[PDB]
Amino acid sequence: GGIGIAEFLGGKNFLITGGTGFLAKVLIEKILRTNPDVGKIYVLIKAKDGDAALKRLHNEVVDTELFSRLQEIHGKDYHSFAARKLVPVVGDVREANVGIAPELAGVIADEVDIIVNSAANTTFDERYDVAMDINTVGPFRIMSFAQRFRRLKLFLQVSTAYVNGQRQGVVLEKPFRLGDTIAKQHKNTMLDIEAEIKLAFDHRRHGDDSASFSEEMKELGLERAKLHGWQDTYVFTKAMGEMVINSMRGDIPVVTIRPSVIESTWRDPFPGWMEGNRMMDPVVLYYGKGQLSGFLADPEGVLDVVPADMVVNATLASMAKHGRGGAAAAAAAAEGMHVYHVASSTVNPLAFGDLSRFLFQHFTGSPYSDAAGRPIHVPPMRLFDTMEQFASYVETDALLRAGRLAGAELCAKSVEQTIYLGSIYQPYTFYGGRFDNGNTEALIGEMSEEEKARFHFDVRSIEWTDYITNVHIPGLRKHVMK
Ligand SMILES: NC(=O)c1ccc[n+]([C@@H]2O[C@H](COP(=O)([O-])OP(=O)(O)OC[C@H]3O[C@@H](n4cnc5c(N)ncnc54)[C@H](OP(=O)(O)O)[C@@H]3O)[C@@H](O)[C@H]2O)c1
Repeated sequence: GGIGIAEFLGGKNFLITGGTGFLAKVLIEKILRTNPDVGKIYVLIKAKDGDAALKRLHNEVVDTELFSRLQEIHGKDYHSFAARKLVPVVGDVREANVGIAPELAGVIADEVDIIVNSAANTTFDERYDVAMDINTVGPFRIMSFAQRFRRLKLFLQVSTAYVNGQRQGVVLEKPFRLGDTIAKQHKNTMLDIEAEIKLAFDHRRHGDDSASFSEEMKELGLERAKLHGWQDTYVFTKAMGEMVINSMRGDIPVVTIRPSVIESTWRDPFPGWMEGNRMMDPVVLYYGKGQLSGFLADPEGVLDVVPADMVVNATLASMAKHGRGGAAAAAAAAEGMHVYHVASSTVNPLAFGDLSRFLFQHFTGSPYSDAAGRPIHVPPMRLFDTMEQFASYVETDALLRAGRLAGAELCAKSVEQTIYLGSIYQPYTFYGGRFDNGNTEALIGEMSEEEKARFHFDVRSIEWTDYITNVHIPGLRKHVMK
């Protein structure tokens, strides 16, 4: 019985856009190791040229600790197997046929059965031109190219659940179509891609590289994201891309996976894998060492975190379920985007309160030895309800300015940043969201208990008390070794 995940990647070939990608890469590992009769992964990669991109493929994928298990099942074969299976494709989603040289571009659009598109710019306050170009006009470029594909069986788009924007309360898995805004001061009522496309980059002094003008564009992006009802320039474009992919898939059958807040693999290759210092981490990181006695955060409120581990297995379940093209399925009408919320905030929510606890409890028992290898002073995270009671903590500038008391106002451009730091995380620390986990639950209920073994994405089995203190922040601290 079940849903067939293993069997499926039978001999199938992928185009995939996450090159140094945190998430995409874990996916690649998983596929090779799950079934080494995949048809090949093509792996688009940014690069000066294509031997300069074999380098990227080696230094950041094959010669990484993530792949160790594989490097073990293959003997002296692996390095062969890796070459037989990972085709570097020098490429850029910012330009047409995602920047692939043509002779190859076509070789690809002939062989490939599944396109996974995790590529993205994930800077929050990113300038408009950039975010729009990668996050919202790129997905065009791919989908566009996707249409010239010969036997493309499924197109899998990776966008956030933070895509759901300013939606408060429980939020169901439903798609965005090309007109939609999330507005239910400043407000607009319909979303003119055209109009956005033109403010973001029309002329743009293609040659003006004033970090002034570069600000004007960072600022502008936020203005709009917040006009139409998204928090920031990323979640905006990330949604607009969903809108593009909705408008442009035709006969093709996409899945839309919405993972919220990826974190360290919860057990599959091995628990404890991470890349990158993006959002939660750089605070967990800061508070490991100096400068965060307290953060600005409703401590009854939730952070929707998922293990990277479980994102990937949801990803692979949908692939096996929805891109098993058929005939009476292709001869029958176009279906809808398959949206999957792969998320915790409706089932096993982790509260900023238990979070601040586990930060303390993990930095106490085995803290961060500093520059002189002399271990840290870390108490319990102090969480504030207000920019009042958070800014009431410049009681540190002076207080933390105790290193000077031996014998017998002070300047604080240091609080001005720990304040900004928290100003900026505000919208996420006070997120009204809660991400209904529903379709994605029914996907499990479809699997054989045999499959629930290999490909766990029961968000429910997470013991937050454990996975944060013991699995994530370790595996985090380890990666940011460099
Ligand atoms: N952080 C999270 O937990 C989180 C949040 C929710 C959902 N997601 C979404 O899932 C995806 C996973 O990304 P990630 O965070 O795992 O890794 P990441 O490092 O944030 O993703 C960046 C990836 O996109 C590639 N990329 C950037 N610009 C490109 C371009 N012009 N052309 C082609 N590729 C380009 C990068 O290439 P380079 O190799 O040069 O970087 C890299 O492979 C994203 O869409 C993200 O928004 C993840």
